[PDB]
Amino acid sequence: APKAYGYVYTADPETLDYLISSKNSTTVVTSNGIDGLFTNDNYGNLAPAVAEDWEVSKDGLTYTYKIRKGVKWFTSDGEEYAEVTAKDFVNGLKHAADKKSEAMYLAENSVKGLADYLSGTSTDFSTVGVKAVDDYTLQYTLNQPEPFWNSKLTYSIFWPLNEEFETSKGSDFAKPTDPTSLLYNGPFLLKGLTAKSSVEFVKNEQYWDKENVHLDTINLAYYDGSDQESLERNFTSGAYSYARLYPTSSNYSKVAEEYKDNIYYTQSGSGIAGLGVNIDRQSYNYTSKTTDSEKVATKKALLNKDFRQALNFALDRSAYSAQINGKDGAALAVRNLFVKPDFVSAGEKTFGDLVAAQLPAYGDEWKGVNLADGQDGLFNADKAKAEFAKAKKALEADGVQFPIHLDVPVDQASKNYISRIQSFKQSVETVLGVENVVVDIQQMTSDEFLNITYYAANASSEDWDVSGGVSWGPDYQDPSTYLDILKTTSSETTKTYLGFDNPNSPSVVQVGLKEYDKLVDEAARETSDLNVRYEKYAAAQAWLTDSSLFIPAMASSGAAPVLSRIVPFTGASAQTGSKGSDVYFKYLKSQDKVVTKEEYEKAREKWLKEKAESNEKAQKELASHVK
Amino acid sequence: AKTIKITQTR
Repeated sequence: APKAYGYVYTADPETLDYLISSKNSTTVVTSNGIDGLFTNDNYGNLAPAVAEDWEVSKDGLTYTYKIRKGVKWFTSDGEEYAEVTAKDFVNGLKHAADKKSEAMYLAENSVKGLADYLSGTSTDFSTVGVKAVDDYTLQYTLNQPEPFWNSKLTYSIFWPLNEEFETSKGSDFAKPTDPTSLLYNGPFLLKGLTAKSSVEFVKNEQYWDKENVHLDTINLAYYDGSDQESLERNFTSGAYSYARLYPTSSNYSKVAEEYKDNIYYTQSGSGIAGLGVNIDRQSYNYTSKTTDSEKVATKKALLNKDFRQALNFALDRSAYSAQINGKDGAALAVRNLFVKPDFVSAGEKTFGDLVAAQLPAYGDEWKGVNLADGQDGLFNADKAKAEFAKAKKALEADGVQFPIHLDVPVDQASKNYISRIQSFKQSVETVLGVENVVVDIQQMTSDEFLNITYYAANASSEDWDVSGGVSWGPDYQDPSTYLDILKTTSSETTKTYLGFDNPNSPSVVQVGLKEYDKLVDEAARETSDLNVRYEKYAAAQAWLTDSSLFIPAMASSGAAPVLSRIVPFTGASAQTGSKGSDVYFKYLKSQDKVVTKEEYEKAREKWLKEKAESNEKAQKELASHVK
Repeated sequence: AKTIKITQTR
């Protein structure tokens, strides 16, 4: 049946608590069942969801939302539980504060009074700027104007939660194998969760917007990457509605000929994939190093910027991308900046344009840098060797003995993650020399890998020197969503990408990240002039690019060959947040036959023309909400 | 949002 959506998921969630988690694995299992104030339509506009109307004050500090009447919470079995009301959003944000949400960075400095409730300086949540004025009138008060505030409302920390239900479940609330431990107000009900097996939804047949829901069921099968041919195999059997293809699969020639008229390439996504550098490694349960001298050498090397730049310039991103995309389409996915270069624009200049204007202050090697997607602007063997020569002399003068050994962990179930890291290893070793740098690939189980990367509890658990196991996707429409998370104080995310969680660590001072904090904070204070705000965030990105503390490699999604039975451009389109069609399947339509590449390309050109129209119409309509 | 890169299914 076309109305039975089938695909895959890649990691069991640690929790169903969408208010507390910053991990996509929670979004994957909850977005289809939980709506907030807005969703995204198929052109990327904010669409009314639980908010039927909204207004903002002239000074931009007070947002008021009329809650749609008659929207119900339902159990996983379709039992009506309660009305959705403004109080559920008050409770949602209170729970996020009380239980110390991993995503608090995007609310703590925006909602008035929240930072003081978070720390305990204020004891009553009534002093926080979220108010149920009445059952269907929800009001937020902010510390400063935020043109991107409404875009935050498609992210999960701003979803509602019924307090009666939360309290009644107690310690059983939001348990990751128990769909009865949440309630659902969205287009689907979460019906099943089986570890390392399946995630299951059914259509919410009492949903207020069920007219825009065109799937009866959703089934996601667990996929750990050990059998990458299973995606196309299950598509062709009719089990899956979609299949991402891997041109390095041994049977790919047969698939390519079979589906010659159907394989098409998606646009690069907004999230960043690359390699984080652990600047403060604590644990060595996964290492090839055998002496303390080797461990000190690696620790000093990673604090040396020239050493990090040598790795950055040595990485052949086309070869890396080709381990999942094949040589022909590899360039499409390459990315040279943490922030997607066209994520925002200031007039005619992209964010990448602004970064490129400022980067050459750090060094002539950045002059003429091409930061655009779709080409490798950073790979340069000559510059990599030059930077390592500078690092070698500084490190030898400090008694460091070479080669520098770098532990990089891999999930031994994901064949093409191993292949990507093997390509990183060959890049660094061929350009800099194994006499100088050795990349020691640490193979481990899926669960062992999760517990030192994606689900690492703390910086001590980041048992690696360099890792590409975790990407970052933007949560709302402002460069802060990328750049704030690497500030010395954003300990939830600094452990994941940089290996530290102590904001005052000596390693953190040594690499100069307190300077990065000041650039980020100076950009954040610009609320008057968006062009100036973006120029200032580009100064922070410029510092980050030069620091090479994160090595960008490719877009974390998209830029891939795919097969589809989904009617092109019927799904939600979202650059940020938790309501895009990667996790949220309202609006999406399915069809009998496999989409042809010509059908997709024609729909895309027509969609691009309608999207520019619809987006401009939406922007012109914003003034009508200033009250 | 943090996402795992070991499998790139989209």
